[PDB]
Amino acid sequence: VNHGMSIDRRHVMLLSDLMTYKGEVLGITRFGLAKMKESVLMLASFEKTADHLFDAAY
Amino acid sequence: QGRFRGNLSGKRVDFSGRTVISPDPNLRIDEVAVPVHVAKILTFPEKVNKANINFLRK
Amino acid sequence: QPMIYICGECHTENEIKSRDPIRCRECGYRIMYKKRTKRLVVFDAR
Amino acid sequence: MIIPVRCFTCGKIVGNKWEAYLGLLQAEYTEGDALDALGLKRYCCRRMLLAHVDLIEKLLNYAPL
Amino acid sequence: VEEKWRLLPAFLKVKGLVKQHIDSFNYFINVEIKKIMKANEKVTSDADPMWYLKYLNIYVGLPDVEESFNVTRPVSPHECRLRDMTYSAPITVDIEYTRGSQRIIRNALPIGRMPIMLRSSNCVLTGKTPAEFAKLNECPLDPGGYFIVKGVEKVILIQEQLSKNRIIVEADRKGAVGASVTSSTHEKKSRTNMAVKQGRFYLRHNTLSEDIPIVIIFKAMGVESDQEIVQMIGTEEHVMAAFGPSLEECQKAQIFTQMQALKYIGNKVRRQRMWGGGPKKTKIEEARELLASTILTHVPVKEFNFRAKCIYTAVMVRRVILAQGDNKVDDRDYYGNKRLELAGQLLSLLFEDLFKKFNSEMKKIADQVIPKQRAAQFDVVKHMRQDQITNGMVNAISTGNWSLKRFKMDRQGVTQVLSRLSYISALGMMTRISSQFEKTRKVSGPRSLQPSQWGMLCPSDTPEGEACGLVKNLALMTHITTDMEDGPIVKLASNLGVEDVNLLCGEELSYPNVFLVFLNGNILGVIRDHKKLVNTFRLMRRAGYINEFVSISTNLTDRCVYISSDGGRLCRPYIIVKKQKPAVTNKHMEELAQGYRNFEDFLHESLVEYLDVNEENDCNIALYEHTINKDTTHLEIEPFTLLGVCAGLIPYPHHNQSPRNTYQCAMGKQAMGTIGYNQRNRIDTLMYLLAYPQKPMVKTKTIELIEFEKLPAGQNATVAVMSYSGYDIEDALVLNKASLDRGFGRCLVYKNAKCTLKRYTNQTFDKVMGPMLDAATRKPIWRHEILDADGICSPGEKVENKQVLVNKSMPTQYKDVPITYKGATDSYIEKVMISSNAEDAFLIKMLLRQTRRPEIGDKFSSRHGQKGVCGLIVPQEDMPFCDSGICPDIIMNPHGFPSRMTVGKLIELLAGKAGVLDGRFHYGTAFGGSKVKDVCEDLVRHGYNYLGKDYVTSGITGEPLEAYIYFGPVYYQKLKHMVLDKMHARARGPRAVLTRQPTEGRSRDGGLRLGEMERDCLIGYGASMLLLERLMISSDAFEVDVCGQCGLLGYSGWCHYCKSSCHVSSLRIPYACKLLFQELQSMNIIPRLKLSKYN
Amino acid sequence: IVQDEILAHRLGLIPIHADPRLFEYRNQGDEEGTEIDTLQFRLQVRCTRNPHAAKDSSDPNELYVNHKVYTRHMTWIPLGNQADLFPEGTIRPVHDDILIAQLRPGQEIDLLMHCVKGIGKDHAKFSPVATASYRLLPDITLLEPVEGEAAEELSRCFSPGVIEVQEVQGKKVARVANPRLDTFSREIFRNEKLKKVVRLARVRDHYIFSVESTGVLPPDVLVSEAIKVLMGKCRRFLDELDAVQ
Amino acid sequence: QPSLHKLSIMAHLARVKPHRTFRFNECVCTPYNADFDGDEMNLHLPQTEEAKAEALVLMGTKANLVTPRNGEPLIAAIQDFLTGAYLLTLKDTFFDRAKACQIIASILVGKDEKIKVRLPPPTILKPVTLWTGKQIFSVILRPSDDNPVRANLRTKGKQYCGKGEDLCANDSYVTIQNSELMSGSMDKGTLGSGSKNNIFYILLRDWGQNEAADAMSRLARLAPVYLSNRGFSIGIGDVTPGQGLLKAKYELLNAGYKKCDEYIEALNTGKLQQQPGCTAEETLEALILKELSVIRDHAGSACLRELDKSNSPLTMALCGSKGSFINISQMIACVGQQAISGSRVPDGFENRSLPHFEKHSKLPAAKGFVANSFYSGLTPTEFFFHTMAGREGLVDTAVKTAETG
RNA sequence: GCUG
Ligand SMILES: [Mg+2]
Ligand SMILES: [Zn+2]
Ligand SMILES: [Zn+2]
Repeated sequence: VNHGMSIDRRHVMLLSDLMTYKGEVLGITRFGLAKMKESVLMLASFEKTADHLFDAAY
Repeated sequence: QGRFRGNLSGKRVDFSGRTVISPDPNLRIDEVAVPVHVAKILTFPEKVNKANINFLRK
Repeated sequence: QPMIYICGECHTENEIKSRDPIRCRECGYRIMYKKRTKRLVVFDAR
Repeated sequence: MIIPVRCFTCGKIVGNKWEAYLGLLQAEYTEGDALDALGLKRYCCRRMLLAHVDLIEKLLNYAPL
Repeated sequence: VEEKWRLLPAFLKVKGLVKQHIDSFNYFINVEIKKIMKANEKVTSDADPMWYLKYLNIYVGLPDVEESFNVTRPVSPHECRLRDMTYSAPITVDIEYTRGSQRIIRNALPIGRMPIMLRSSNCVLTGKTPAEFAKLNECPLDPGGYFIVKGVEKVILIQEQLSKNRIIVEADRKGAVGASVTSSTHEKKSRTNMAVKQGRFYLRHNTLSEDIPIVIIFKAMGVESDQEIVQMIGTEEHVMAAFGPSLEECQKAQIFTQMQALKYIGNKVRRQRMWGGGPKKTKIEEARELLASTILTHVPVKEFNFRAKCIYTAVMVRRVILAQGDNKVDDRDYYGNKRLELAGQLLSLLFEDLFKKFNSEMKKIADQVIPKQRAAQFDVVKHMRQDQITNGMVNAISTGNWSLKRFKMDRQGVTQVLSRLSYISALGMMTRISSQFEKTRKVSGPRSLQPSQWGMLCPSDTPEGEACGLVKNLALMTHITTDMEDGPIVKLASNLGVEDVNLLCGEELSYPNVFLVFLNGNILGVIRDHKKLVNTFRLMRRAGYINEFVSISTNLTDRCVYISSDGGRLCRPYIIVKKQKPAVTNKHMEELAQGYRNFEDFLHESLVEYLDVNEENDCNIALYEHTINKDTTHLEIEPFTLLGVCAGLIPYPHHNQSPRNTYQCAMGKQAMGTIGYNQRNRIDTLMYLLAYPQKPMVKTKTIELIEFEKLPAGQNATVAVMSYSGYDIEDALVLNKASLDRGFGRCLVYKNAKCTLKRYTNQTFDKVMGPMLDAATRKPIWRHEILDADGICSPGEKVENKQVLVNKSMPTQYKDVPITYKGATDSYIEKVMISSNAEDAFLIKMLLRQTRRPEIGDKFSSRHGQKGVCGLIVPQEDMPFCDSGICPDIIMNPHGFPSRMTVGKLIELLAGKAGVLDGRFHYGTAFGGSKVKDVCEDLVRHGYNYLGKDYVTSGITGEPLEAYIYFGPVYYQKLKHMVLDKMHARARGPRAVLTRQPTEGRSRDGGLRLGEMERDCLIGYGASMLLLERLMISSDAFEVDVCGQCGLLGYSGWCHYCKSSCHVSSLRIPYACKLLFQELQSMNIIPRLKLSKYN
Repeated sequence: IVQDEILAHRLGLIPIHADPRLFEYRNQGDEEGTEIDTLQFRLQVRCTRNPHAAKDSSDPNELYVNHKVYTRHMTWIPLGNQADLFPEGTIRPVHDDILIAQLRPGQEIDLLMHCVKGIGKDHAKFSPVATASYRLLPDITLLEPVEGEAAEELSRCFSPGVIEVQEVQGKKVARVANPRLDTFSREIFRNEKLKKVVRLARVRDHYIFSVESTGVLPPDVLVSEAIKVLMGKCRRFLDELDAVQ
Repeated sequence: QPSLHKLSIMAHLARVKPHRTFRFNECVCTPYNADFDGDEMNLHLPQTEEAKAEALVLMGTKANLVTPRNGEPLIAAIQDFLTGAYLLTLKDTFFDRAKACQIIASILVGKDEKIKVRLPPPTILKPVTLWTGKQIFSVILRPSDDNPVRANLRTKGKQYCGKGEDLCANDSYVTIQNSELMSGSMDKGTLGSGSKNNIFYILLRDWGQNEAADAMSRLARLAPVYLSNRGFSIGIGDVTPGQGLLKAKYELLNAGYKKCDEYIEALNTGKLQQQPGCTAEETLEALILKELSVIRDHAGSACLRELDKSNSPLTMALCGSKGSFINISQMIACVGQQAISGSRVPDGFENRSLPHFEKHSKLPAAKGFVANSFYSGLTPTEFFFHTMAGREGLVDTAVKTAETG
């Protein structure tokens, strides 16, 4: 609201509630995706495609 | 350009066209005017089904 | 069916047969331009 | 490259006037007065002679001849 | 002084504009090449000590091309463009090699061919009258400054770099202020840095494996004794205290003498070469070699004396410490610290590497053959190869990659192809500057407009997009300086009272009165009176005793006075005001025009002076005579010169919002207009020419200087600004059909098709075979209709899609490989040129002409940054008409002006309407121009409303419109982008072999990419089926056989792995995934698949 | 040097003095044409150096013969009985001075042109009037009598002959003499005092029509033809109504 | 192609036309963020019956007339559609039977051909028989007597005087009863995007997607026909400062310049009072910036008052079709202090923004205040300061697009 | 490199 840019709270009530539902606040970075998702190709389609595919073969 | 983003998440697609866009106030909001040239190249597969038989033959 | 080419500087018609170096007599130019078509061409004035 | 035969907006023939306009300018006639003598009263017609750049003469210097 | 404007044409006849490119190559071909040859003169062989190969004089000759074994005839720039040859001249050098045992001197031995920029001193075009140009087929109004390499004209873009020889105080990522001086000499260019990584000062260099504490470096240099080091750096409590931690570090170690520090530095020198280096260079000796040629090389040791290197090192240390306190780091965005390098410097660096590579290769050949092959003499002249130098430069110009490993220089994008969209596009490209930092995405860095750029770089001319501030354009009156000798500046300074620095202990440098003198980065001494050196040096320059471009500047905060004759520094001419009165004096201004004086006379009479950005910091320029004060030092020659070539073409730029002016600069380059008087003769890949070009009604002073009017790019159009139809909403324009029919906007697009028939080493040569007649018809087949008997098409004949322009057969015996026209619309062959390339290979070039009338979807711009597509074409009868009977050619929506704030366009309609009626061309020059009040009076005399609003009636209804409509003539330029060339549609077409997905190019039949952002929107819509159809069925759907037990793909119902067909089952998968599973399996990542029946 | 497509467009724009009513519209296709539906004009010009010329020869006209192609060069080729129906010189390009192209020695233009009847709606080349426009008649009225130096400024505000100042008693007074000449620049509104003393209006039902022909046919004939074309459009629809009922 | 929200892909029905160019209605151009300044867009044809149905039911324009972010309408009137409607619905617009019939006639095309038009009884009836524009606009909402839509809205328009809900002086309170505008003129608030007080929104919410879409199509036919025949144009006279603004600006500029001088002396010779958070050289800059802002605001108010009720720039600002009063003030009165990062232009040279001013000058105009208007023209130093501020915006947009993506 |  500081930048104009009105938005529903129900969008932010979802983004916050995703971001903090597994114990601790999991920021949406490359690193927070590993602690949010279990499936590999969803992580592998995101950043670090090399390590996420080898580590899930290990 | 890599396979994960270039060839899997986003793929080149058939049955598509790109042209410059111009105004038409006489068209309903749900309609787009398509050039007759692009219309001739782009095709939709229609199965003969007893209601389109006469129309398809023409 | 003779092939006659006109040079860029001399502007003299030169007959060059196949597999002949493109040099023009009366000058040393190596650029030669083919002559205009004899065939009638139709243009819509529109 | 060469003077347009007809004015773009009005449609008056302005091809005939180019040779006279150049001659009037060669004499003491002013550009506004020269256009007035040719009879180009409307502004649309006047700009065609006033704004025309004659490149045919310059281009021909490089033509085969 | 009404004619203070007259000085801009006069400075421009000699310097300015595209000259900054030409005078630069001229210095390289006439002065720099010989300096490089003296530096790498003398090649000596290890195998024989006696053998020596010095170079005595190098000359670069006239450009000539020899098409025979020994003809050596002269060549012309046009012929090279047509035959795809390189315009270049021979580099001939004089040598005195050892030979058998004598000292044979050879005069004039060719070492290779040098590319030659057009209009350069060595170029044939220089000194030629316009009539002479016609025989050479070159346009007289051609900028020059470009190289014809392999038939493509290439421009080396100017590059902005931080100045060399000057210490730069800059924060590291850690916030740790450091320092870095790049030493550029004629022998070695190296980077020496200083760093405080733990609160203690270390010097870093690439030849040293580890950072060396500075006190050890000082002791190695020879300033043994801590007091002398401390006295040199500072005697203030803070400076000494902060250098206190650094003193302990040497004290903790046992270094206390030169030898014990030199040995310590040696144990750290990287000794990379252990092979072919013989035996030599002890560790102490290697250090005395590094400290004397590698560290701070610009400062020169006389006889292994570092007295000079040590003081300079102390100045660097003091500058880090004062900066570390207040955090006053030097700005790297100030144009004073940045020097622009043009062609000469880039070519000299490339040549320096190629000459050292040619010399090295000759030594390696000599060392190998002199001691082994025979008593028969080794003559270098026979083994010398022309190719190494010629091929090297050409490749760097042809492909813009400056990969010089010796200097660790790896820059790509140095050269670009000259743009021939228009005359303005070519002139703008010559004045184009490329930034050093190119990956920066911080808004407030290089991308910002810096006040230092005033008068040097155009404020509004910049590409909008990935490089908003990365690419900059030079202003009209700017001179980039070239290197000068410096013998006189050193002498004037000593006689002017500058005491030597060797004769003083360092304590002086910290007194408040003493100031240090630096010339191009080397200390020339210490002077107590700054003002007398500065005001005497300026007086001497005005009398002409010292060069005009030498600049004296003084920084009070750091007590130093800087004299710069380096070169690469931007300089702008300014009138000198002494005692509140300008020095031009009116009478001198008349004399320039009459002919008694030229610009140089004004410079040496003290009337005019050149000021660089550093000198400007010390001056108080006044833009106008009325603004003159007591403090004002100079006066600007002309205010409008602040804008550049593209910016000038805009009428009344000052009356518009600034973003709009930036857009016009980009659009002007893309406009379709006359290119040159030789445009018809040229056979370029793409040429767009307006059929009937017209000069602009509202001109600017810059248009006159650039000679835009001689070859214009647009047409003046009567425009009514009104809302009509509703087909002109978001930037659309309405055009009358009759004006398009009468010829408005008619353009010609010329494309070039090139075929080369080659002769192989096998002696088998491609051939052109004649048209294949169908006998029954006694006529050629449709595909071969246009071909003449020879097999090449004939000028004047229409070509349809799929017709064969040249029937060419290539030996596998011959398999036809035809050149076939592939144009969605017919084109007419205009010229077919047959020629031989550098290696004779029968190059054939065809020019195809297509004429396109303006059509809905074409782009037209107004010269005020407003670009619109043609929404509707209306018949003349439907267009509104004024009483005179003028109906508008173009109707423009009034809504564009309020948000855009383009008041200048509104002024331009009024000025043009007044000018056409008067018969006069009004001027809309920046910061000046015709006032609205004067123009309105002219309209009233001619019977028109002063405001220019006219009473119109409606063509559709026949009744008067309620509001008066502004009606006037405005210049409109048709932009190159056209809907005919931008329309692409693909159904089922060619699929790439690797992924089986569609192609990526309209030319290749293309196919559009539904990318991740489009895919994300479809996921939001919730459409599962649409995503599957678009991304699998209509892209790459495929069936694979998978085994149930293993999980591994099989073939034809079998698995070569668990050789039991029973478990194989079919699956549907995007084919790309099959490639991913295969590449995974090959790399050892096994993507095992479990298959379940649908239920 | 001129491109054939550009040269074709220039030739289409040039006007022909042939009377349209005599000829008939060509059917779709039917390129060959007939004596009734078409006129054929042949232009053949070759530029040659003047054999007897001055040494300087700075002027192209002295140096070259046929340097400029003009519309006078075009020559009518009669088809069938057209030659008898049209006496020599009836069918010719109207202007006679339009510059089609410019040539240099050794350059030749040879071409044949077919002329067909057309309406302006299809292309502007077929339009018969340089401009046709109508203006309602101006009726300036002075609401209050204006006398003195004010008359001189009121005369200046309007067009040159519309306002005449007469000294009735040795004192200047303003009257409107020729309102038709008024160009409606509306400069009276700039002067504050005179804005309220005059009313600028146009009589709605009086239209002054100006027609300038391209020379193809006399202007009086063109206006008569236009009225007949409107009469034809109404008749075509009336015939359709008869067929429907 | 630069897809940033859900609305960048939208389905459309396809109707083949001879001209080559993808032509759409201009109401749907703000979802695409698409101007017509050379833009190109992509078309995809679904090849399955299941994909065709999902595109029509889910991705169709009629089903997606509201943004998912707030629920505000995104498909709505823009530019000339908005101005034709504001001009038609003004109190002065009065029409005779023939002019009324022609404007209403434009609606009868594309499925309106089979509807019998209802002409409302004329608002004026005895000295002369005349209708009102508000009456003609109301036919867009209910074209025929058998249309069932009876739309109702009661909302403050922009320009509302603050008092008399429907008897405002400016005629800026909108009341629509039974699909009949009884008061007010249509502006961006009632006909444009971003508002839930839109008529098209009330039509979507209460009568359905089809009724809203039919009305929007009717406006795109009626609004252009009135404006083309009425005539709307801008000229130099529209942006020319009058005598009242000219005398006022001189007084405002001198007063602000002298007050700034007083503070600059107070920082130097005497003592400057400091805000508790602020410090010296920051209190002076912030307080000077407020005074410079006052000069531009007061000059703007004078410019708006002098402007006639017929300026094309004012009409576009009074409705929200294009522009703002800051844009009009900058063109006619005074462009303001150019601000880089919220502060006056920084010193590129040492202690000086440019070499054309004295060192250590904190005076307004040496730090980016441009007194001149766009119409008067910018002096060379003023032009450079304005370009610097303008480039900051251009660089910001290019960098921002990459970060958001 | 430029358009989008
Ligand atoms: Mg756009
Ligand atoms: Zn020749
Ligand atoms: Zn298996």
